[PDB]
Amino acid sequence: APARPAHPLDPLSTAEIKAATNTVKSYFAGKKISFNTVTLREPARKAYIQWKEQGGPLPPRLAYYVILEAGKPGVKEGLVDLASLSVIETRALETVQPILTVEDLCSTEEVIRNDPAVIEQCVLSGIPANEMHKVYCDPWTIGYDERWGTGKRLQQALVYYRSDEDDSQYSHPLDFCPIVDTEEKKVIFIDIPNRRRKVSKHKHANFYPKHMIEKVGAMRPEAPPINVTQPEGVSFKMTGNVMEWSNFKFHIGFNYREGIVLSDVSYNDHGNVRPIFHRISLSEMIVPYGSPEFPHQRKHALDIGEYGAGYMTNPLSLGCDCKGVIHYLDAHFSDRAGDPITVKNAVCIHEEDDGLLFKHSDFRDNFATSLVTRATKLVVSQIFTAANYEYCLYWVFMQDGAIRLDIRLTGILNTYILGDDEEAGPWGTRVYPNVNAHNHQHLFSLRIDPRIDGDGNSAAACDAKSSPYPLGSPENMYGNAFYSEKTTFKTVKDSLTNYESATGRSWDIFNPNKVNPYSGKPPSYKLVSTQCPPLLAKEGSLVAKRAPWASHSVNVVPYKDNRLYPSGDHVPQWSGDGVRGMREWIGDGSENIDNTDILFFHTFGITHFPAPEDFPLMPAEPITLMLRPRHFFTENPGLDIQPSYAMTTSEAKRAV
Amino acid sequence: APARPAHPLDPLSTAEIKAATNTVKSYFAGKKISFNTVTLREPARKAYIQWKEQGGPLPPRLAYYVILEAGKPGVKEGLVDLASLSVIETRALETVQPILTVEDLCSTEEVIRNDPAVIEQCVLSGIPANEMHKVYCDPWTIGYDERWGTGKRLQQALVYYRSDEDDSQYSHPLDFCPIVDTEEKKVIFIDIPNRRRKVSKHKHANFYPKHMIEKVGAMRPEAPPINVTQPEGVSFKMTGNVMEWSNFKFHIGFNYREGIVLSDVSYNDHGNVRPIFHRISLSEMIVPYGSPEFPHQRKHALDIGEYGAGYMTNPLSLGCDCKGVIHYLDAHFSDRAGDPITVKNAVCIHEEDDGLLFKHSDFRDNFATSLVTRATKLVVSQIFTAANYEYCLYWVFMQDGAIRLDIRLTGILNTYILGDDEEAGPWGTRVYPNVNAHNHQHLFSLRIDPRIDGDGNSAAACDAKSSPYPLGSPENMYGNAFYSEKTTFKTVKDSLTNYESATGRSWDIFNPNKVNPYSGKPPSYKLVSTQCPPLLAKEGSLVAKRAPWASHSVNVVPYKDNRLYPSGDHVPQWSGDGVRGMREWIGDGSENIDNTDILFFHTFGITHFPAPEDFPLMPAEPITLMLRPRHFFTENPGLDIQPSYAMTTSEAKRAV
Ligand SMILES: [Zn+2]
Ligand SMILES: [Zn+2]
Repeated sequence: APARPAHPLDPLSTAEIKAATNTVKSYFAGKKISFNTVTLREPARKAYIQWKEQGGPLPPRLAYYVILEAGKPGVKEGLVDLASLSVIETRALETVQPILTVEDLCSTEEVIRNDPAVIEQCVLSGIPANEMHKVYCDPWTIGYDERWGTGKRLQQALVYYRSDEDDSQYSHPLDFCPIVDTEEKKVIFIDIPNRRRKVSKHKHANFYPKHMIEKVGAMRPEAPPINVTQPEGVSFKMTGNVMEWSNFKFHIGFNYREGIVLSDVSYNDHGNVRPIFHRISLSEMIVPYGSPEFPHQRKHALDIGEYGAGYMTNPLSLGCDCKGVIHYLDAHFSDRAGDPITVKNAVCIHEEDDGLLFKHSDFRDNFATSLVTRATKLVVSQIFTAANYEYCLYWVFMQDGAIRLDIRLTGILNTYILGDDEEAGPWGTRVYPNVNAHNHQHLFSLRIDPRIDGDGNSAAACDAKSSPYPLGSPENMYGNAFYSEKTTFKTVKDSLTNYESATGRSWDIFNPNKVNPYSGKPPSYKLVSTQCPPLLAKEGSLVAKRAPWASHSVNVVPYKDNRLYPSGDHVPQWSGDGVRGMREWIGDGSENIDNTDILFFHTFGITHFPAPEDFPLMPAEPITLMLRPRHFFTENPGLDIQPSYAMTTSEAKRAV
Repeated sequence: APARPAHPLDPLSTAEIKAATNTVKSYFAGKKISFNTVTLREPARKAYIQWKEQGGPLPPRLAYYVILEAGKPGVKEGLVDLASLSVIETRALETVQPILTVEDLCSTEEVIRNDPAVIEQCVLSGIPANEMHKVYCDPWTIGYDERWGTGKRLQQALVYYRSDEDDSQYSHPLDFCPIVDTEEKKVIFIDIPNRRRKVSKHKHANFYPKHMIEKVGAMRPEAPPINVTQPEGVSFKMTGNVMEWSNFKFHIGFNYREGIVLSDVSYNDHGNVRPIFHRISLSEMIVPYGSPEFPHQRKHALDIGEYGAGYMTNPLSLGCDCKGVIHYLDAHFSDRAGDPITVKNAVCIHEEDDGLLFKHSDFRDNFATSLVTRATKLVVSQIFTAANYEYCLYWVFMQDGAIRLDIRLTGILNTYILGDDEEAGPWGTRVYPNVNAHNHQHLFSLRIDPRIDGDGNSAAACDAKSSPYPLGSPENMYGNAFYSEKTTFKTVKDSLTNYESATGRSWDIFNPNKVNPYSGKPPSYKLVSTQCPPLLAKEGSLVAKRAPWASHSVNVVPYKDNRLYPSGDHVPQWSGDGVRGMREWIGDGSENIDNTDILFFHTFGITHFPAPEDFPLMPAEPITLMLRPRHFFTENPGLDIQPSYAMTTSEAKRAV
């Protein structure tokens, strides 16, 4: 039996992973099985909390596994109790398909390169059979194809051409789409368009220095350096995966799917350690493309559920992605064979200056009376690559007690071929000759398990509204009166709400069992999110059905153990029909969500209309949302931070 | 005659100011006059452009002045031609009141302190007559009071109490509001509430270290330092007021009213110097409070037009407001006597790291193939104080060609007294015992004079929309189709539009006389603004009438010289009745704004619902909007920037 971790929420160590896989291999003795997922099965919320603050028993270390068996359809999943090295729970799901690992994907390219039918298509497209080594493809989930359901594990290959291995293939997509059987490693069908478009005869749109030197005249001269040094160390303190900074204390976890997982978040309010969130993370996402033409409906990847923000994460060291005195965390997964794999520097932690926290000067002595305090922020981040795109995720903690999620989208646009005399139409943009970048949205589902100042929470929408009384009335004589209308969700159905520019809507997550001694309102953390696009895909569409959580900016359901993934546990190839995930949690919409243990799922993101500026490599596009304490504290929580400058009125006078 | 400036758009030098005032004093020989405003009268748009790019004549240096004459009502304004030292234009406006200078304000406090009636009120409120030196007040424009119109120049004093000079008076407001005659320096009336509330007997809510040490236990220990050094200098180049950075070239101007004014903005697109904006700045603002009770309707200050972001600007040196290798600019105004006054380090310019500009790695060789380029941003900023509040303004230029306006709101909440058994009701929040922070909005009017890739521009609203075709139709089989609906404004009336969350609305400012050779769309800069609150004050209200521009997120009118200030040139005490400012520019809404010289006024800001966290000193609240190039360039404009890391596929292979 492997050693227990330091903390119940720590990810499975490599030893625990081996232990888990050995256990499963034994249980299925004499069966050819392969490992798709071996990850920590977190303790029940209750167990964790009791252990943490009621002297409760240590929760057992459990490992969740997903495997495939040669010749058997679908998958098998279960739990391994590491202490006793045994399978304690197991079941077979023959009509489902699992997340696609790098091994499942890193091999599709070679199979299409060697497929006679694919070769014939390349030849017809203008690439001779002896140049197949110049043909490339990004292996995608087939998403969903009614021609096969989950009856076969499939991938669809978006084909591209490289004139030279160092080229960026995206300026040269081919017009067809092979469909590959993941287990059989072979092409079973190829979607061929009615209107054929042969390879672009243009130069590739490249972005490395040597390419740029040839493209524009030369590179710009290296700019004078901007050095950031922390000579005396950092203010934060890492103890294992536990972080302590500016009164915040939380556990930094990580898994193959969600990537970073922040847990057991609390704030030390001058000795009174107050809980804020039990768990927070990105639980899923979907990038629905808007071209109605076949087979483009199959482009609506749920990167988190179908590839995994953990599995695709970039080793952060080299890129100079994290500037300053960094603290890194590695990630551990399992490979197909059940052996632990490690991706180094998967998460980086650092703190950086963030301008002014607050300031105020008295005009009376010409601002000689003044106090200025600079702000510093705690950043916990990762960068993962979903084939063409790169998602930079930054969890930010601030000195006023706010928590923010900043995402920067970069990488390369998904592209499809465009005929010389073809208009990108209303569905896409011609960002380069013969290149069509299709419209699409980038949507994310933020999962918040709150514990605002303790247990028993509620949620509400807050809308700014003018007084109902008219101009000239005794109640609103000059018609300037306005207030905040708070609608607290009593039932799940009440929470299904969207962002509203008309009222500057924001959402409150509060503890109705307490009151702020000054304001009289319950302590709360307010979600201030504005990049909340409506789901453009029609109701009842493929996209709307497989991502039921995306239809509303906010979804609030009662807490239940293991309610993590909004689009179900096994996303690839699910048609979206059925009661699972968010659709299951919502139920008939009648369960109570007022003053209980609740789960708050927020949908945010952007609607991406490509433009030449995004090609051939896109400048980082920002996305952000934040949670601010409101009525949580009785006053600015950062006033005990040493001002960077401070002069009292009496001091200014005596100073001459 | 004073020496000409280096650049036609430079602010009046101190010598030019003296010259202007001497000239005016002479013209009004034998009259007791005082100077309210002496500032640069910028050259006509045409003149400037012709001079700049057509070998046109140098525009004459002109100074705009506003003066008062003892015994005469209203003001007198005109122009002085500096070259010939003479008044070339002049007129009297007897029914208007001008912007309130620091001199006009710094004296009201003493007049109320010595007023018998005010003293009586203080005594009734619980402050003995011999402690008047402990009574303070923030001198405000009366805003607008139907009892006096513009017939008298008035101020209203928000009264406060300090138990000790080093206290922050805002925890102790008194219940009455004296009304002072600015020219006569005397109290002419006092608004007294029906329900009296005597001074708070609570301790002041203070925020200096000594106060905090007494309040909480002690200050936190100074955190390890975070040093930012630029050992080899900066990449930007300042030539007078002209800035050159990352291909951007623009003129940094500054005046008593708008504060920072960025002009003649262009981008060097590999030798092709392309115009973007002719002028950009904050042209006005309004902070309407939402308590209907008298006399709170008078709280809707237009800080820019009634006090001036220039006049109230903070000398940036000391506070450690600008971190790193800074470049400063001083500001020059005139005092009542016509002598030049200087506020040092009014504007600071610096560049700082801004994370990743872009990145992409190829999963094929496990991300060994990768390119990462860090971003650096150019920041031009100022901080001004409007009595209780501080506004931090940051004009940001980025390496992808985007321009952004970041504002951080800090300082102190406006407060009114609250009775022991009085509820802050729906109009405010009790942020401290006996303290009521009224609801209110912070609204700004961004003024953009575009020249997108040249002359002749248009504007349009862009809305994301689902295909009108239904799910299951040949046109939209799977119902995922969506596009961008562009409504280009033909007439002024068409432009009166608001932000719409339902369509993720954004606005385009484009040049309809050109096309992007790849996308086929006109080059443009897209306004991406989301903090666009609707004006809560009722239609026909005091607030709605004096700030006609605030009713819509966007206002587009034809260009005319001297169309700067949306609420008129002389804002204090204007009732809002009349055809001036934006109401005049809009006219009957029928003038053409399609492919001409246009002016784009954007309303953005926040709706502030106070909470204890904001008191006694508020943590900086963010506000931002940006203008991105879309179809302006033919590809990512920052690709010729040296990557901070780059490894080619062929390089990765040979690297072993
Ligand atoms: Zn995109
Ligand atoms: Zn405010």
